Amino acid sequence: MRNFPVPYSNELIYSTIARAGVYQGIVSPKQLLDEVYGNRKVVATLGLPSHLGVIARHLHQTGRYAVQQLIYEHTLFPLYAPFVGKERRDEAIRLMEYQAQGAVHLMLGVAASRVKSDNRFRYCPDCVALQLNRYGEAFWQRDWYLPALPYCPKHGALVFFDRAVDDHRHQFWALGHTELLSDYPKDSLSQLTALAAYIAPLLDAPRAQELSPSLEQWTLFYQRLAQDLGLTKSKHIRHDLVAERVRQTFSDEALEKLDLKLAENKDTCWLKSIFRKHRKAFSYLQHSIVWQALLPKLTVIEALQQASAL
Amino acid sequence: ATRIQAVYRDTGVEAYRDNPFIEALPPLQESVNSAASLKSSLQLTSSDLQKSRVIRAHTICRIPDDYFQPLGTHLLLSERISVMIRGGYVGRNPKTGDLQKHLQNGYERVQTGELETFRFEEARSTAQSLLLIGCSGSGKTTSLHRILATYPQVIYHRELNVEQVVYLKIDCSHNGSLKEICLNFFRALDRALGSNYERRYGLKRHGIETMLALMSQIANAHALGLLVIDEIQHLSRSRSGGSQEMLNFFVTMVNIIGVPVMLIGTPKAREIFEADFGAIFWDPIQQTQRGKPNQEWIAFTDNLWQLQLLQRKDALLSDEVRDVWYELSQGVMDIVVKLFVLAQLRALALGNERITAGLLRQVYQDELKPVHPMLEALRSGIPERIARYSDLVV
Amino acid sequence: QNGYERVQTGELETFRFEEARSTAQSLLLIGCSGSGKTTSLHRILATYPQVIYHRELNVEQVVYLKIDCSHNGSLKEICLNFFRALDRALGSNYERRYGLKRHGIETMLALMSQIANAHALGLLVIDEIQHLSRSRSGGSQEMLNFFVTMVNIIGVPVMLIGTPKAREIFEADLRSARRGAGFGAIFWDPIQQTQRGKPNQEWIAFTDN
Amino acid sequence: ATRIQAVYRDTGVEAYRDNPFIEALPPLQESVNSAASLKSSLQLTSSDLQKSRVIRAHTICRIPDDYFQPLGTHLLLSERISVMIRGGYVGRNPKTGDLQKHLQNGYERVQTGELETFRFEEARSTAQSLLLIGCSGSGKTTSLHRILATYPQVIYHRELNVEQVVYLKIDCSHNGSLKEICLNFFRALDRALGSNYERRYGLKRHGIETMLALMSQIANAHALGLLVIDEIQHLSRSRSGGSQEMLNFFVTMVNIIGVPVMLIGTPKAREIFEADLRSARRGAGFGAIFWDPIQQTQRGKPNQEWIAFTDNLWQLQLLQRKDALLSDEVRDVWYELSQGVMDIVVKLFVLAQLRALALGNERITAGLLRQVYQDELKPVHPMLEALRSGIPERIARYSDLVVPEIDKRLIQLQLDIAAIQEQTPEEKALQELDTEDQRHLYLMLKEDYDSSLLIPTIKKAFSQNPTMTRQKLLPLVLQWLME
DNA sequence: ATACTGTGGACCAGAACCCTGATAAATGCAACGCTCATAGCGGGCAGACG
DNA sequence: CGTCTGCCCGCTATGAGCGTTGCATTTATCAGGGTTCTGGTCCACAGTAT
Ligand SMILES: Nc1ncnc2c1ncn2[C@@H]1O[C@H](COP(=O)(O)OP(=O)(O)OP(O)(O)=S)[C@@H](O)[C@H]1O
Ligand SMILES: Nc1ncnc2c1ncn2[C@@H]1O[C@H](COP(=O)(O)OP(=O)(O)O)[C@@H](O)[C@H]1O
Ligand SMILES: Nc1ncnc2c1ncn2[C@@H]1O[C@H](COP(=O)(O)OP(=O)(O)O)[C@@H](O)[C@H]1O
Ligand SMILES: [Mg+2]
Ligand SMILES: [Mg+2]
Ligand SMILES: [Mg+2]
Ligand SMILES: [Zn+2]
Repeated sequence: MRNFPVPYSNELIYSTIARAGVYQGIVSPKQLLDEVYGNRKVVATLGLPSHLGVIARHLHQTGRYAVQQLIYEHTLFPLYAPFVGKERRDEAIRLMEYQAQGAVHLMLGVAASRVKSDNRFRYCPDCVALQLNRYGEAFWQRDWYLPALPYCPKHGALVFFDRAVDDHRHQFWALGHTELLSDYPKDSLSQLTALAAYIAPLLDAPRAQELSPSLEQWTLFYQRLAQDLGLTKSKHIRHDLVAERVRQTFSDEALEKLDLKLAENKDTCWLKSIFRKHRKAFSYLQHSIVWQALLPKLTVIEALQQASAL
Repeated sequence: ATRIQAVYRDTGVEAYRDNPFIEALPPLQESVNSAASLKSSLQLTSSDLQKSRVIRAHTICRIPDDYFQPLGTHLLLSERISVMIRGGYVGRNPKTGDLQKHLQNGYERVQTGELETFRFEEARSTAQSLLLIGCSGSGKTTSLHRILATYPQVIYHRELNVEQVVYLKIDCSHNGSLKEICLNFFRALDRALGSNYERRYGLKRHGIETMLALMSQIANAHALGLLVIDEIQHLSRSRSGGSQEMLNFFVTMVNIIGVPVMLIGTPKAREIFEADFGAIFWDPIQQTQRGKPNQEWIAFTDNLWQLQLLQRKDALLSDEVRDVWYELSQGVMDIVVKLFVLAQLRALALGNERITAGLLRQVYQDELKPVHPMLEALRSGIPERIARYSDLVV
Repeated sequence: QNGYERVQTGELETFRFEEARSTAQSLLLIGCSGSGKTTSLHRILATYPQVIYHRELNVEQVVYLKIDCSHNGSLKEICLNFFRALDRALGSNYERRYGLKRHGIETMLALMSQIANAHALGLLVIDEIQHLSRSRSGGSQEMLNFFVTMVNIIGVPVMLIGTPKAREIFEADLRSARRGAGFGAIFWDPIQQTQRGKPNQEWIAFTDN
Repeated sequence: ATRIQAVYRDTGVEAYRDNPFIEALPPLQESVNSAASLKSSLQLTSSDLQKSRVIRAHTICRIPDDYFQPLGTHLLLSERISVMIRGGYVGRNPKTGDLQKHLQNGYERVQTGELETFRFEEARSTAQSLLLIGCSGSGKTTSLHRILATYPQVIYHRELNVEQVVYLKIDCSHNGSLKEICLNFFRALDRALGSNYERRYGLKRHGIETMLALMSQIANAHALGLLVIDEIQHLSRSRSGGSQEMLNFFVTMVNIIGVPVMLIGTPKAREIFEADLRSARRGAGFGAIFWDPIQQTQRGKPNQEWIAFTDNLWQLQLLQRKDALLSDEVRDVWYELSQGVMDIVVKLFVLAQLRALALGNERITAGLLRQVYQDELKPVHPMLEALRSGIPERIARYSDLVVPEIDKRLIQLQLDIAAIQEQTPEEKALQELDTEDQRHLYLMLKEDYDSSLLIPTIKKAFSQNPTMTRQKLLPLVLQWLME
């Protein structure tokens, strides 16, 4: 290819590859994969893409875009790197730069979505107007495609329509302006919007480049934080203050929208699994909700500072 | 294929204040310096006059390829081409979000197969058109290879990634078949850029309707400046329904798509245009401009005359030789140079090292016989007699 | 690039960035049948070697290539015979790789240029142009349009040979006549016994030898 | 074209008895010392130290080409290649009959008569087709270029009008093609023979089968010793065709030609032949001699190869402030810096002297080697750490990496060395002193104390007796100093 | 101050998966086939005389 | 009235451009096993009742 579009500010690479075929009258879905990569077996993925580097060689004559900038600033990889572990973070890039695809989701053992859960194509009613007025084009954005919360962090709730990534595995689709974007009455859960606003700044923050606290470090930090202001009895978990904080700040309908039911009656609950010694990777939702419940006046980056320092 | 990095100017006109495309070109020049810039000649030097005969013969024969002189009209043509190639980028600005609309609409025409489909009514296109009709042998192609050689062809930007192509030139197929013009547009952007658009767009058997939209969208994939079409007379020789099809597609492209187009052809191709744009007519030069002999003829004859390579020659020119030239050639720009070169070649070969009128007459009547019948009509001057044949003034 | 900065900063007022090729000229040679227009060409062109291979570069220089027209008369056999006469001087298989039936005439003409630039072709002589005066060529003006649209081949000056029957029928338009005699049209004639009442030394010497 | 007339030595081995092709080869009785005599090195004296810094820069720039120290694997490769070369002519015996006549005679004798049992096993090729897989930057090509050039290439016979080509070298290039090797064999035969085989056999019209068919004829006509295909790593799989059909093509090459053939490659190219290598099948052949970098430790102690190479390479230093003994810390550090890869170990030492001649003090420090490592080993950062990791996949993925265009960088090093203004105090001392063979005493005893008194004392003694040998001069200059 | 009970961390084991090879069916695509227009041709009709 | 010896014209032959079609081709569908996964288990350990 001779004219590969430069990615806009804060967009996914999937929409960039789509606009790389919208701009030159290529309508057969096979030819786009034939020209961009050269293989007819390459897949289409939203968040954590692979085969990167071939997408950077096209932009090579521009000295700015490289592999590291593409992966950190233009994917959904920032959400998984700091929390899981340092060595896995450092090896994910070398596993992802090359042609391997199956190992990417396996090694980062959190992407067991099974059936495509909310992988329907999503957009926002108000953001598209701003993108139109300031650019003249519409595209997919990383703010919309948060893995769990189906809410735009600034405002409102995303507009689901009926299609899926598994409907066509070998097709890159760009957003169509002539495809009608119809508004619906906004049904918003304010707690979910607040959580989205709280978790948004981590996506574009330089300090998340290398800071990943260790497993034992996580355990000591959580024990010390629980004992700082009295969330732990003498060698026993209180089980009451932890529940009443999260029920004060979060209601039950928010938790069922997040599919994160608490189980005080049942012994196996994720809240108790967090406070016990960690052995597997944990999602950002649990850490975020614990941070919000335990102390409400601290930012995500400085929370990671305090977690990692001690 | 001259890849050049772009460094911008600062234009004065407020309409061009933002574009990178129109601020990447070399500046337009005043008519005073433009006439001097175009002119080129030979190095000559007196050291060759006493060299061998064979070494002199090739230097004599190298006259017609390296000798250009600007006439009166070329200074108008350069200005008009500059204006018409600068006026086609104000509606495709990438900074203020205009190329994205002009390029997004072109996908819809590809999908449905109609060229009148539009998605954004705000997209406005500005373009111009011209035709350059002149008698054969008047040197109109070389004018469009020397005026349009100041602008470099492929310029590469770095803020964007667009590889702008400033000008492109195609030749219509001899049969005029409606598929080969589209198949030859992907064979000039194929060599001037070093790619393989032909394989991905031509081998896959598509209809003409979709192949016409593929052209109009690929031309806007880059920033095409000028699509000049040479040898337009072959369009009349196609099958039925094609004579008007690409006299409507080439005005659809100018009006809707927004790529400027200029057509160049012979006088016998004017009929299809008039079977139903600014018009510039080119005519062979004549000495008898109003009541006194023209200065251009004398100046050009002296400039060509000072390139002789004969050991014993007449430095000053005589008017009888000028009259012989004007009565044997009739002023068409091809005959004069070839006639002079042949005359001095025969003079060098014979042994008589000086050019005379008799030698000119003998060479003209012995070596240019396939050309005489048409020149008889030009020499006679009768309108009815000159009206026959083709490629003559009408 | 340096000229580009000098013209952008205002120091230099002009530059010549790139100039296309304008060095394509042809010639026609007609003479009465039996006057020796072919054995007077093979022996002249037998002095220049055909294939020259350069070590410094990686190109092969085909100095000249001789094509003959067919017996019936059409453009497609000329176009394919170019390939059939090119694959013999070199070692190659152009005829089967490129000379397929799917391609039209215009595609073959546009495709000859790539091969004529890959090897620095110098001269292309077409003889026996007699056969193309009247045949199932699709039209005299169409075949003339072919012979004038043969300008898009990269340079490669061409020489055309035919009987005096070819001239009057074949050159009857200014735009094609000026391209036939682009470098003078050489005309041939039989030997004359009496020059001006004096015996010619040419005839005497030839007969005695 | 060393067209020496065949002088027929006698070898006591029964298998090589009375073979005109074999006897023309050099004898092998003291070849062990000959194999160990491959060692070459520059000659450096103390005189070159006082020269100007550009001359020293040229001398240092000349070290990579003319330095070679044999190691353990070179002896094994030499003996194996000697066995392959000399065992390859037992079949094509010219004086007696060929192989097919022998098999037919054996069958006719076992039919009737009293020849009870005849074995039809015959020769698999004539020796095993060795496959010398190793990591790039280890030194295969120079090893073959030296150990295969001690045999004369052409032995022009007298009674038989045949040419005994002893070895040959095909070499692919970047983005090669399958037919390119077949064409290049014919093209390269011309340089070894002086003929024009490309004109008659090198036509592009021929298919892939016809090339091998003609190669069989020409390889049988000229008594061929070896066929060393090199740099399989450079080939591109997708351009030629099916990757798995390359193994079929190579097997067809090995079967048809019949002369011993030895390929070279990198662990990236191993996956092409891995199907035959894993099986212990006889007939697949393709025995592999693995090339590995120098190991630091042996039995919990430093390996003698590493120290033996290190001291020999360290003797070539001409630094002005140089100490006699190599320090242990740098010995510890550059191995982990370079992982023992043969090429880059020498390159770091080459670049260190050039960098130290310009940065300031003329010595060797760990920080200097680190700085050179971040300077000119950027393309090879991934492969070095892959070797450090030890996982075979990491090493396999990062093979074929080489530093581009080091020679051009050497020129700009030299140009930067040329342009300098200030001078060292030792430079001043050598310039002001009459350093015409009187310099040697000053240099050998400079580091004992300050040379301020030394500069006039040697002059005093030398003017006292102008006619002395340095041998008698040393006691006197030593005696006057202590006073 | 030691038996009783919670409990956290370490630990068995069935299960959804999911990857891969063997086999039938839909299918795109160079491979001829067809059509269209165009230029020369030999049996048939008007003609015509002794 | 035979015949006649050259005219024509509806015809036959043929180049030029485009359009199906069987063919190879890829794609899609089904049985099966073992593997990592996570669900459930427990057991020594630490802190309280008698
Ligand atoms: N103004 C001029 N000054 C100098 N030489 C000229 C001039 N005009 C024409 N010529 C010469 O005439 C020839 C130009 O003729 P061409 O390049 O063939 O153009 P053309 O044949 O007139 O274009 P056509 O007939 O429409 S295809 C070259 O030999 C030029 O050197
Ligand atoms: N100068 C000459 N002297 C003798 N014979 C000649 C000469 N020129 C031509 N010929 C004869 O003419 C013949 C070639 O004629 P040719 O060029 O084929 O005619 P055309 O050009 O009409 O085909 C040869 O057989 C040769 O003998
Ligand atoms: N004993 C040695 N002394 C110095 N340099 C060596 C020695 N052995 C190998 N080399 C180095 O190996 C390099 C060539 O080998 P290499 O390039 O690895 O082969 P290939 O080109 O097949 O990869 C040379 O630059 C040379 O400096
Ligand atoms: Mg022209
Ligand atoms: Mg002839
Ligand atoms: Mg090598
Ligand atoms: Zn929004």
